Amino acid sequence: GITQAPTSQILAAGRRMTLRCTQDMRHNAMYWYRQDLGLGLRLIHYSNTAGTTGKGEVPDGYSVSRANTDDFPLTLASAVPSQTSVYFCASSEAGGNTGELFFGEGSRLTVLEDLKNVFPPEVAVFEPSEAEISHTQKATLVCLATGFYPDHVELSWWVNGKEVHSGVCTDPQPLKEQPALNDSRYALSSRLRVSATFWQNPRNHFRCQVQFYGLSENDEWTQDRAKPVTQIVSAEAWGR
Amino acid sequence: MIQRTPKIQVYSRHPAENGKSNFLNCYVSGFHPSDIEVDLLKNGERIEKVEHSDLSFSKDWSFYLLYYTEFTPTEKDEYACRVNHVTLSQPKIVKWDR
Amino acid sequence: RTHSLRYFRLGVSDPIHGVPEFISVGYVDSHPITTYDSVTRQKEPRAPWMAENLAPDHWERYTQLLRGWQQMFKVELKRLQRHYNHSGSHTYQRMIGCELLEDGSTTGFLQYAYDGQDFLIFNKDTLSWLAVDNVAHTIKQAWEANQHELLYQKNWLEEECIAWLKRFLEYGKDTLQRTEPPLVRVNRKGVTALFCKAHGFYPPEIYMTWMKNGEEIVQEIDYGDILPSGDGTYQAWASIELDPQSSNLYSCHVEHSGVHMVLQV
Amino acid sequence: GQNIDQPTEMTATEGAIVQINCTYQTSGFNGLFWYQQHAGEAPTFLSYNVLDGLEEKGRFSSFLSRSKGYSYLLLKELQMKDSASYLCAVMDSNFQLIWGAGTKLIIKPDIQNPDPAVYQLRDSKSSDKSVCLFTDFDSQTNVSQSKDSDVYITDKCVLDMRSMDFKSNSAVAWSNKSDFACANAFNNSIIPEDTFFPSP
Ligand SMILES: *[C@@H](C)/C=N/c1c(NC[C@H](O)[C@H](O)[C@H](O)CO)[nH]c(=O)[nH]c1=O
Repeated sequence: GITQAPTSQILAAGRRMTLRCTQDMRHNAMYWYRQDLGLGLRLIHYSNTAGTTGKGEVPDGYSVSRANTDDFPLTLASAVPSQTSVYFCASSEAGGNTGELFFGEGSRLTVLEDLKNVFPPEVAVFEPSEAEISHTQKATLVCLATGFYPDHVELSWWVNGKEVHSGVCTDPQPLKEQPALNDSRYALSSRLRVSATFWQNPRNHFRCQVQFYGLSENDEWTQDRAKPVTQIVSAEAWGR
Repeated sequence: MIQRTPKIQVYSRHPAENGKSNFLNCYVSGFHPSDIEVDLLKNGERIEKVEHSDLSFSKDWSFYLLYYTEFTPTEKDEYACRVNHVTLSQPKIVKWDR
Repeated sequence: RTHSLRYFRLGVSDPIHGVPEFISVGYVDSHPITTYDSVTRQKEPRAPWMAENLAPDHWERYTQLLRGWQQMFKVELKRLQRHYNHSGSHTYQRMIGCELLEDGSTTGFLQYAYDGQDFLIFNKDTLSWLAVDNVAHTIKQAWEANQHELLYQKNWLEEECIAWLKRFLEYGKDTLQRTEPPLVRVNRKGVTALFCKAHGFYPPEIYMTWMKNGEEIVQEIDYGDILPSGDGTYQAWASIELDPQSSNLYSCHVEHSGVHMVLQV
Repeated sequence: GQNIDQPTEMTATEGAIVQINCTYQTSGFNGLFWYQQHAGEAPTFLSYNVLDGLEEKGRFSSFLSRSKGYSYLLLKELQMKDSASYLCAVMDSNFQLIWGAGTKLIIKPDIQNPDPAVYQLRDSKSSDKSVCLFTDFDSQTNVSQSKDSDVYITDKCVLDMRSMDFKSNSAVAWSNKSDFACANAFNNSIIPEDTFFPSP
């Protein structure tokens, strides 16, 4: 259908970024929106057909091209902090009629004046309360991802080498560890609840995995701690 | 397919009083398709300073145009409108009858 | 007075050199108000009172729309010509619009033509498409399968178009809502014919006819077309042929913008 | 146009009905769209209205009144998976799609057998944190963010053990403070009177 890339990205202010967007549905109309908290989707640029493009509500800092039907790249010539947002590419068979929009997955972009305070998550798993097992015959593991910034994080649970979703509840939003600060680092919790009989099997393996989108090779790093590149941080527990 | 031959009407803006400056009109209408060639004729010869409206569209899908030039009508000056169209095998000449 | 707003599109496959493959212009009544073609690729005003009252934002947005419409119009003509199995150059046309009548009632219409003949005609009350042949029938089926587009069109024709019209009517009221009365005369032209001739009038809507003995409308009247004089006013005529062996008394009757006129000969 | 207005957030109960309102002031109207957007995901098309009245699609219906300038999205027999944002968008006279700020719909699960308790999870060898789990409480319970800046508390989260057709609320609290117990972790929230605190 329609694909957007990359989907998560940290950027030094001043860098040039191009977000890619492609659809093979042969749609004539394509759109770039940014989504920001408390506001409705705001149009950046659009294109009703190949060979033309128009300016949306917030074009400044951005440019597009549409030489062909399939592709609609959004370029930020020189990124600035205010361009941290979630960018959605969308297409429609024709512009301005009743045909709906088909949205790409969204691209999360954080533009930073200084990479000095990017941190990866610390990940830890905590094994179920024995009292819970006795009281409920269920067993809840908890995973915590803490101290990360920015909040480009995806947590997943893994039982015996395969990802699970049943019995899982991950916070929909991360929490600010220090709500006052604007460069506050973040925390995220998740839970995996199983039957006591499943937990009490010695061969059952539990792993909490957290994917972090961070710096890249070409990003300059000067801090005395480890360079916070894109990485997976995980933690595990065995049944008892 | 149906091709429709242009109606051609030649007439002055105001009632023509000989010796008094006026506008000579050639209203070309009802034709289809839209490609058409229109000339106003001065005693048999084409006039160079001729103006015309943009191609116009009628409800019945045909087209119309108005061609016009300023002129001082005299008794001996005969005026005409020459149009060509795909429906026409050779240019059709319509005289201004006062 | 009754007023109307309409937009036409013309598409040509394989046009001769120089001639655009796509043209679109709007009218209010007889006055062009907007134009666009595949050469300029810009929507532009064709009346001073449009340019003066619509910000560049209007022209920019609809230019982008028209560039899209241009492409789609080519694809649609291509599809029609394939289904008709036609070679060479053929035309595709569209007309959309609405009328606001004097009594305050409205009409709305949308239709298509291929090679200058009706092809598809919209009925916004039955929400359906009339097809004139089986090529049109195929399109009708695809179009009618998309109920939202029909609903959308009913709404645009009945509400939005009328709102646009009232708006342009205000913009151009000095032109569109003025009245210039006709100057009317009768001329005699071995057969004699009476010509009733009107000129200098605006709006172009005018009713001219011949009566005999003031009681009956004459059969066999030759009607002239209402023609632009070039100065923004119009002219027209009507004629009858006289019967020397008849004792009929004739008179020209003209109606224009609420005024009636009789010229007894 | 100029304004599209919808409530910031709505909370209803599993199995009930909710009406999400969207009012619009626009210059011209060419139809109104509803989109669903799950958190962290792409909006997906729900409905389009442009003439007056009610149009049904499964559990969802969409209503429009042009004269009043509003529409609602009606969700019947609410399920947890309806938890999402619902976005309103109107096409104006220039066919510009103008988007409302979205309504976040929160759904309270029907907890058939509440058994509120606070548990202490087992310490991790690789962490200095101790972790407390408030769980199996009824959906009317709200969890407050803590007062102590060095104690962190997560919003309640509904998990679904689909195998056993069982749903439960929980919230997590953690700290590295030496003076931090599970018995006091959620003291800033109004918790059920029968909340079970296992002795250490
Ligand atoms: C400037 C407003 C040009 N408009 C224009 C239109 N407009 C009418 C209508 O919006 C359109 O035809 C479609 O139904 C989609 O809404 N139509 C047209 O053909 N040409 C024009 O230049």
